Amino acid sequence: EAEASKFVEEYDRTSQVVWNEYAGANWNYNTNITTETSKILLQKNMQIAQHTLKYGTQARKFDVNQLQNTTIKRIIKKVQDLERAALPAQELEEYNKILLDMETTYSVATVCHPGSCLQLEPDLTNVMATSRKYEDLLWAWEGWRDKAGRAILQFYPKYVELINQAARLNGYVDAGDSWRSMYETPSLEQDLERLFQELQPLYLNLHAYVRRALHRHYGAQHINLEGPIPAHLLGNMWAQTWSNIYDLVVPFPSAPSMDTTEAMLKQGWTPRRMFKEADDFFTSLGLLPVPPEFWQKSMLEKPTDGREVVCHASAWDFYNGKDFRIKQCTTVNLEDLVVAHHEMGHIQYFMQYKDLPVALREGANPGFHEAIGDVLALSVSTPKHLHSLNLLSSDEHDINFLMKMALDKIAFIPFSYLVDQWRWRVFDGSITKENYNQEWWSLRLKYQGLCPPVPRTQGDFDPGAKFHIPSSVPYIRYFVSFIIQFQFHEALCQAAGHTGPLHKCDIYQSKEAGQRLATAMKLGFSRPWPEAMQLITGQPQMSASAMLSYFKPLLDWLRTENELHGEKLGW
Ligand SMILES: *[C@@H]1O[C@H](CO[C@@H]2O[C@@H](C)[C@@H](O)[C@@H](O)[C@@H]2O)[C@@H](O[C@@H]2O[C@H](CO)[C@@H](O[C@@H]3O[C@H](CO)[C@@H](O)[C@H](O)[C@@H]3O)[C@H](O)[C@H]2NC(C)=O)[C@H](O)[C@H]1NC(C)=O
Ligand SMILES: C[C@H](N[C@H](C(=O)O)[C@@H]1CCCN1C(=O)c1ccc(N)cc1)C(=O)N1CCC[C@H]1C(=O)O
Ligand SMILES: *[C@@H]1O[C@H](CO)[C@@H](O)[C@H](O)[C@H]1NC(C)=O
Ligand SMILES: [Cl-]
Ligand SMILES: [Cl-]
Ligand SMILES: [Zn+2]
Repeated sequence: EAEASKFVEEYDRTSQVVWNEYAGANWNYNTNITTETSKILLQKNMQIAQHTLKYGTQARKFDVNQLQNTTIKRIIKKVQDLERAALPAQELEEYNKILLDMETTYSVATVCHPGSCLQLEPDLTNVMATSRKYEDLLWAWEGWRDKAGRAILQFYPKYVELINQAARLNGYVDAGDSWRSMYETPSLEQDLERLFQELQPLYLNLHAYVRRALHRHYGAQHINLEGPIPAHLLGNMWAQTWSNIYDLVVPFPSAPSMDTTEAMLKQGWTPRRMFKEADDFFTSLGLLPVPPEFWQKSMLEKPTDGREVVCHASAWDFYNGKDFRIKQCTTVNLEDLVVAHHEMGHIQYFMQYKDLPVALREGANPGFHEAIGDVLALSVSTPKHLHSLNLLSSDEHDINFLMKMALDKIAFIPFSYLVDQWRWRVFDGSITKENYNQEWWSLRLKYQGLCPPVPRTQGDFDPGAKFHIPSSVPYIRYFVSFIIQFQFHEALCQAAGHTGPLHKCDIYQSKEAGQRLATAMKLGFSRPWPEAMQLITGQPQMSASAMLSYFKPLLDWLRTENELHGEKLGW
């Protein structure tokens, strides 16, 4: 038992050093993709793998059955998983090279007129957000898939084989089993199934109403009122959030809405301003400010020196309890303001659990890490708070704001659900490289009710064109996040003494809400996630009832509206 204590202590001190070095090299590559940063990264990969092997080998000689202290038990059990460092050295090197090649391919892909070349951020993002011409949206949508997704296909089978091989060498049946294990919830699949089924009323009614509005704008010949919606018309490259087509679907055009983009730009907002407001919200709650070093080291806008960066927004823990950063190619708009909050939530979790042993430095489950920033950003998005930031100035405005929120939060529920339904079946072998793309579109249809605007061909690998796929980042966390963040907003709003509809709550400055969040985050991964759930919400389960309560007046409005139009929900 004393041997077990000393071992975790040695694991902890040596992990800080090694993960700090790795984090450094990974940072330098992400913020400066060059031959040399690649090389140093791949080298630090071998270094952290040697550490993992050394300590993971030692960890496995402990019979944790026979260990009394439950924290030591749990750390040791976690270190017995070597992840990719279980692979023989040749496969390990090939695996790391595959990952690097996939990320790089995604992050440097461009789509060119025969003409100039557009990058995903900001050019193609802005095309999907703002264009209202079917054929220009199609060009951006198809081009991105031709350039990024097809180019990832040559790597993916070998990725799958190596990640699964690592999984099995750690005791899992395949990589998807390994990922699901991180929730420590054996009823996960069924729990999330029932959660998704509870949001079906709202999603199908939202889907039908947006479909009708698309029919009105793009014409009856391009929208089948009883079919799936074409995937390039929702204002976003993956149709994962639909809030960029608010203009087409406004419930009450009579209550005109403020152009928040123009307002930000006109009022001189910058990426730094955006992050300072998120920092403000957190300290308003009496949560932690980000350190001075955060502001000197983060990369908050896309470099202008022609350097290739990984633009995709991400939060960075350097594992030393002091160095925390964000790397985002921030655009000045409300969409990225929300992303800035998102990322700031991941910084706040890193700062909150910085005194735990590094093995327990994660969220209660990955969903909790994604949820923190979003919970704040729900209050940021209210008319009350946007008014205060000078970005906005009735029942009508109310239903409009709920519509604006539903286009982001409700629409992403089936997307966030489907991504790992597909990858779990890739990992378990029931989808092969012969039908990657066809099974992806069957789930796109089945869960989101979307169809590809152009028939896909052999050689297409559309999943490759979404960041988390080449980057090998689990996605079910986002589904868990979207459910639980409403539970957290509901409990925080109650802690804050809010009364009346949940959607009017704004927890800004609430020290009561902050303390609930802080005590949960301070747990890191030290206990099963139900305890952190119970600390925030007073009960231990995930539940869609808070999200349903938030959207209830919109659900009533959508049913009245869709009923009077005779919509046939579904496809
Ligand atoms: C099981 O073991 C855990 C972990 O033990 C800690 O790490 C081991 C590897 C050894 O190095 C131990 O010496 C070491 O304590 C025990 O958890 C620890 O318990 C103490 C309370 O005794 C916690 O200390 C607190 O720290 C806060 C904030 O810094 C102070 O304000 C408090 O007033 C208090 O002193 C410590 O956080 C906690 N550590 C973790 C990471 O959980 C655990 O108590 C033990 N269980 C049994 C069965 O005794
Ligand atoms: C832009 C956002 N970016 C991700 C993210 O912040 O989740 C980035 C990349 C992968 C994970 N991530 C991190 O920064 C991270 C760092 C440490 C963690 N412990 C957890 C995450 C995102 O993809 N998102 C946000 C919501 C939807 C999803 C998406 O855009 O597809
Ligand atoms: C970018 O990478 C090169 C190659 O490793 C390095 O020499 C240089 O200092 C880095 N420059 C920037 C912009 O950080
Ligand atoms: Cl797609
Ligand atoms: Cl996950
Ligand atoms: Zn996140």
